[PDB]
Amino acid sequence: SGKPVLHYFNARGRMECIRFLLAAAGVEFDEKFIQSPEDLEKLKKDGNLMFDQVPMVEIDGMKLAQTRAILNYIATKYDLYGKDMKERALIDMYSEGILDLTEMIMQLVICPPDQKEAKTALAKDRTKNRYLPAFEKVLKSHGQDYLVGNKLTRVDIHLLELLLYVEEFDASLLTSFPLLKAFKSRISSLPNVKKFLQPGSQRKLPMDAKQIEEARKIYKF
Amino acid sequence: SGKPVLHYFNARGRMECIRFLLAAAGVEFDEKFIQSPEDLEKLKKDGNLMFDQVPMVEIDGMKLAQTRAILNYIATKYDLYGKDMKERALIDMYSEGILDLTEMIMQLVICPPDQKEAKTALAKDRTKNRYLPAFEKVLKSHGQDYLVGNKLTRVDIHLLELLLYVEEFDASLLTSFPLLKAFKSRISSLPNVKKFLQPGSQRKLPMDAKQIEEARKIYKF
Ligand SMILES: N[C@@H](CCC(=O)N[C@@H](CS(=O)(=O)O)C(=O)NCC(=O)O)C(=O)O
Ligand SMILES: N[C@@H](CCC(=O)N[C@@H](CS(=O)(=O)O)C(=O)NCC(=O)O)C(=O)O
Repeated sequence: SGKPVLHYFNARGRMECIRFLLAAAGVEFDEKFIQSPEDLEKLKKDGNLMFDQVPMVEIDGMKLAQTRAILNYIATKYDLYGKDMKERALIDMYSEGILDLTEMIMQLVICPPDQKEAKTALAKDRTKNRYLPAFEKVLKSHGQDYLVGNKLTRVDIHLLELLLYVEEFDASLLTSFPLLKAFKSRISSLPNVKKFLQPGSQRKLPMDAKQIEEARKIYKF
Repeated sequence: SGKPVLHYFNARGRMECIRFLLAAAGVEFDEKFIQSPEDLEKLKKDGNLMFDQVPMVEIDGMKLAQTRAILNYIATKYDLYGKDMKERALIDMYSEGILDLTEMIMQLVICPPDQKEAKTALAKDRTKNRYLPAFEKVLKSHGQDYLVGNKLTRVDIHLLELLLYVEEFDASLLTSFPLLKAFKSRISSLPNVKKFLQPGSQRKLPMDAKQIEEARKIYKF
């Protein structure tokens, strides 16, 4: 088989979505966590990071970097990418929106303190007035269990991850989205997913004051 | 046939890559430029923007938003997406790097003036020490005319666009990349491309002081 190797920080960051997808597909993976700048420098010095950056995943003889490129490969490989062109268009559109909101939430735990209140307010507004209504719309338009093609695809996993982050952010934001709540529960019950959600998995925890200061300098000046 | 409708600002922004790809595929398109905030508000109020944002392209009965989702659909549809999974992995990896550098360059014409010198310096360093060497590497590894699969794909177009932007930024940065220069000339000579590069096409010009202040407020508060 050959167990994929994921190179990234001991953190969610951009690698988390990939971890989720792989776990969802029931594919066991090995991780090589960069603990120090020296490690990152070693990685780069090894010439396997196309743009001297991570995520980077070794799979099928390739040293694939670029989050989306990685997700994209895994999705097709395990058949979590729908059944055709139009389905993929929807999948892509939904996924991109998910990523955007994700980053938006991340920014919150990074923005210059004196400006937090406002940013939080915007992220919440956007969350409940722009994003959630959209996914709820999709779910409502067809009444089916999956977002696209009435079959499990990567976006279902992507949507789940985001909802979990929204729940950590502020759980009251999800209470006016019944279909999304039901969806969340459904996807969370999928064996592979349930397992990933269980403790002792490679699922990373949210960034903390100590494991945050390091990554700033470690970035590699 | 049905000519695709592209909704965006009378500017490059995120829509430019899509314009390039379509032109490259020889697909004529119609554009609906948002000139004022009222126009943007009308667009949103019309309920055809999934996340109340543009790019948004009407094609094949879909109101497809999200740059990458759009590019992705067009690439597969016109066969500018390679021949398989591994090819697509390379295509994706390369494309993402191209986008990153692109944004980096954009930021330059947006960053708070007092900080420009430094940012410019970083972008130049990255351009010549991280990005160009990478593409030059690819070209060097196989000696072929195209980046991937020895056949025209979306990345070739993507690479061209970026090189043109690099040339506008600082043309001396490309002189130490012979294969890239030869590549640039080659892709620019492709009929559809040559046409797009010719005046009177839908190719947008670089943002200017007047057509920049508007887009800030127009963003839609
Ligand atoms: N577009 C890339 C972005 C990767 C990226 O930004 N990598 C950063 C770290 S992080 O932002 O993801 O945390 C990096 O390795 N930078 C190191 C360097 O530039 O020296 C992707 O999505 O894969
Ligand atoms: N991830 C989206 C980003 C789209 C986006 O940011 N759209 C902005 C304008 S721009 O940044 O591309 O210029 C927008 O329409 N914002 C309007 C609003 O949010 O009200 C994509 O790539 O399609």
